[PDB]
Amino acid sequence: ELAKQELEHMRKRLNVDMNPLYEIILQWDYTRNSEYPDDEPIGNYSDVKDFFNSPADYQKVMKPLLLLESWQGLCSSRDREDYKPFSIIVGNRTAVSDFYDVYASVAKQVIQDCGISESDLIVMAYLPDFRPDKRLSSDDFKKAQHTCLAKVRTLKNTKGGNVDVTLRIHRNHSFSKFLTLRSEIYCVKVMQMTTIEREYSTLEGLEYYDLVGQILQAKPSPPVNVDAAEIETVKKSYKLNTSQAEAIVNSVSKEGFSLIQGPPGTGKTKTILGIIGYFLSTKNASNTEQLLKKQKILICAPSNAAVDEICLRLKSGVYDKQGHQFKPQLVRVGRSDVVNVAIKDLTLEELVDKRIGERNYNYRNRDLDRRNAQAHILAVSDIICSTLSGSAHDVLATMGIKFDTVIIDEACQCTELSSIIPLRYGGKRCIMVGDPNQLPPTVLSGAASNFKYNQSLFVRMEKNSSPYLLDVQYRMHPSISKFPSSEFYQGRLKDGPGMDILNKRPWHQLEPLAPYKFFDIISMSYTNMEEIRVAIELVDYLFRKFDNKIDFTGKIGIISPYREQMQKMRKEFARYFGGMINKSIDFNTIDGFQGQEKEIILISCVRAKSSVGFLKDFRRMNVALTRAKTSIWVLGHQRSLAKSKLWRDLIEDAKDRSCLAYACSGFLDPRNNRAQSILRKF
Ligand SMILES: Nc1ncnc2c1ncn2[C@@H]1O[C@H](COP(=O)(O)OP(=O)(O)O)[C@@H](O)[C@H]1O
Ligand SMILES: [Mg+2]
Repeated sequence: ELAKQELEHMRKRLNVDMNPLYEIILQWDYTRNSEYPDDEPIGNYSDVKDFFNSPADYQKVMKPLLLLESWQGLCSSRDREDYKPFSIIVGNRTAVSDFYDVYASVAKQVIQDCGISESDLIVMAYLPDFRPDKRLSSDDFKKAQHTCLAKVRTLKNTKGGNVDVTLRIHRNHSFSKFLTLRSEIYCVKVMQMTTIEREYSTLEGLEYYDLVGQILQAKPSPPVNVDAAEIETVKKSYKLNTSQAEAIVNSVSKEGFSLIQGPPGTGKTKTILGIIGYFLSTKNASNTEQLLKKQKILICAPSNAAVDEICLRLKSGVYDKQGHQFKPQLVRVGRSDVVNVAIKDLTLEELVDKRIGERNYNYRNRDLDRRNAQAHILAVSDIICSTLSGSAHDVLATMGIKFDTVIIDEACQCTELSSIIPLRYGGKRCIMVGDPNQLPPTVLSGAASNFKYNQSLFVRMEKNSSPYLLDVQYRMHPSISKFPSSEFYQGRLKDGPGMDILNKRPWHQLEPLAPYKFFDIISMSYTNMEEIRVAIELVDYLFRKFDNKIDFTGKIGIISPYREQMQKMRKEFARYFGGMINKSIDFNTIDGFQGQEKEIILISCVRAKSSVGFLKDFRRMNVALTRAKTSIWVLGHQRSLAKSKLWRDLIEDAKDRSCLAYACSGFLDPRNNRAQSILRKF
């Protein structure tokens, strides 16, 4: 009929009560030494299921895991973050629901120096025997008998450079006996609560989300049928390959979820730029004038860096279905992490500054002018970019706009609740673009990740549906892409034209500095010195032969599965080469290197159980083998690796392709008889 319940469900999704969240957290014990926030039985926790039966089912599983990760956030800040303590003078209190709101005062300089805002959780402690003689730290709070968590509710600047604070605590907490009028109470920040609150909102409002069924069942919509001519038109107009054009036309033509799988270097972000232009132009091509809200598209990614990349790439405009550029109005919601004038000029705050000028350089007017400008800028916008978390910001929630279409880049690098946040504005189409063949996003709680909390929604949906695959890679030399294609993509991942020309390098003319080589080191620990020695000797040969012609600054990375090996690798490289290699070689584990790439990569394999185990090894090998563009030198002991199918496949593939070399310390030295004798007899 007439579904005014859309407005009612919108209202529910945007006004979830946070009090139940703080009913839990404000009864936690900051001093608790545990992986878990309380002593409830471990069986209250369970794995993220592949398939959920209802919103209540989802909430039963997911809420403990969200709170577990939040607990670990408290512990990590307590045990590492060295937040700076301060003190307050207590005033009156007011009972509200299951809470006390406690009023206090503190100097503005202290609020600034200690970085306190209305988003923060703090901890209070009673430390009557403290003397200013000593420096106070969060260790003093961790060891204190009497502590109490408090949520900063309100901060109001007063006349004398002071601030009126409202702190919220739990009614039940015995610490209120210390909060007598005019008492001095010591405090330290625990953590910012914004990210948690937004995820909790999504979790608890889930039943009202338009796409709740597809979420619970992790079931994207079925493909519809699309015109071949339309795909050809998009291919030509957007300068895309076939797989990219198919992914755009199919995913925009249907409602609900679509998954676009992009291996390394296959144009995930480029395809999103095509989605934006194609969506906006086909939507713009659908007795007094009616007033309509302007269609928008909401574009998100997990991190500030990924959002800024999209923003930067949109500044060259987007294109309509006929290939003509147009310049839609773009707003970046949320300040970025980095400083970039290109990104700054797109942020809502700067667009407001430019819209209102120096008129208010009187405070009533300044705030009003800013709010009117904000409303105008958002109303006339075509594209809103934000992080997933930032999509929940007040500035979007107060626009009165349905974002029926949401696009998510880097969609495998977020927890599930995070990917759902932007769907709260009536999301009926969600196109998620990601690479599932990488390590899952890092979470602080190992216990939570053992329950699969570290799994994206994309990955859960991939179990039930085949994504649109982007099948041409534009980064790696063909000798480097060959085995990843055959081993992980059925040989169907192609190279862009001229990958051999683009990635040809001068050292490729000197064996064994080839584009692709497995070095079988002829020689239950997690380190191997002989692999380090061979890595050093390869890089030394490279440098001796080429560093009077080529600047190796930023060109090399050395990775391994194991941190023990990389500690030893860095130590030996530092001893042998001294400070001269700092700017040339980055050292990390495979896991730590996931978002990085280099012209030259050396892998120290060291050595090679379950399905969870095989999955982590599959992801690590996908990552390791795609980090290099021009040269990848894989160092290992064949017998110590061949118990893994992945490594045995890699080694036998390399033999088949004549890309296996025998190595040992001294093998590049013709005068080293001891080494040439080891080699010769082989
Ligand atoms: N269809 C294409 N034709 C030519 N180059 C392409 C194509 N698609 C992607 N590329 C190139 O691939 C590289 C990575 O593109 P990008 O959109 O950053 O991919 P990803 O987001 O998947 O890392 C860029 O150099 C881009 O120009
Ligand atoms: Mg990208």
